[PDB]
Amino acid sequence: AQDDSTPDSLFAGLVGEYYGTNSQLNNISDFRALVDSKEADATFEAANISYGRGSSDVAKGTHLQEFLGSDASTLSTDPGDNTDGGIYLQGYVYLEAGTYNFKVTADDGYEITINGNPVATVDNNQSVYTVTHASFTISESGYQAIDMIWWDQGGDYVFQPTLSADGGSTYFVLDSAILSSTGETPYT
Ligand SMILES: OC[C@H]1O[C@H](O)[C@H](O)[C@@H](O)[C@@H]1O
Ligand SMILES: [Ca+2]
Ligand SMILES: [Ca+2]
Ligand SMILES: [Ca+2]
Ligand SMILES: [Ca+2]
Ligand SMILES: [Ca+2]
Ligand SMILES: [Ca+2]
Ligand SMILES: [Ca+2]
Ligand SMILES: [Ca+2]
Repeated sequence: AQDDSTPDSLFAGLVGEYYGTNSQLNNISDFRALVDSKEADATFEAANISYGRGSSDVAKGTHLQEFLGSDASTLSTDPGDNTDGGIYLQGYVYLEAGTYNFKVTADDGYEITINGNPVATVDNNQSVYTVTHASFTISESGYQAIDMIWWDQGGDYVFQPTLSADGGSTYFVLDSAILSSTGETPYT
């Protein structure tokens, strides 16, 4: 819902913020502290949340643009170089009541929360790895609150958090089919 005096862009995606740093990101706490510490280095619309893979540091050169791919055209600016960096995504996802689980491929770590509760967590650095996470329930059909953080401490980078509604038999990428920046229905 609206919570201030600023109209918010309605689009079929999550609100994305990118933050870079020249300090080391070791874990979720480090990245959240970076987000806390300053304004985003860039904003974007996260409409197709399947990013990377690439090499030679996400925070260098045009690597962020390459990583974000189809979403990069919504960047507010081209950040300068940093050694480390990551993204913070927030908004809504349409889910019917039922049981779900994430399966996430990433380098480095990440955390996804739904309706305030963590549902997929890797609290450390790692080369590319895919985790099938534990199932969670959605009690009421509709737009659920969702946020994500992901970061790269350096080197390679990838982030693809897929979701299953059928007990792990099939998984889908979160994209414009079901994402909403504000919780209103997007017609874009
Ligand atoms: O230790 C974690 C690191 O392992 C390797 O260096 C990977 O290339 C790098 O992307 C990852 O961040
Ligand atoms: Ca607002
Ligand atoms: Ca901030
Ligand atoms: Ca750049
Ligand atoms: Ca891509
Ligand atoms: Ca685009
Ligand atoms: Ca680093
Ligand atoms: Ca990395
Ligand atoms: Ca399958």
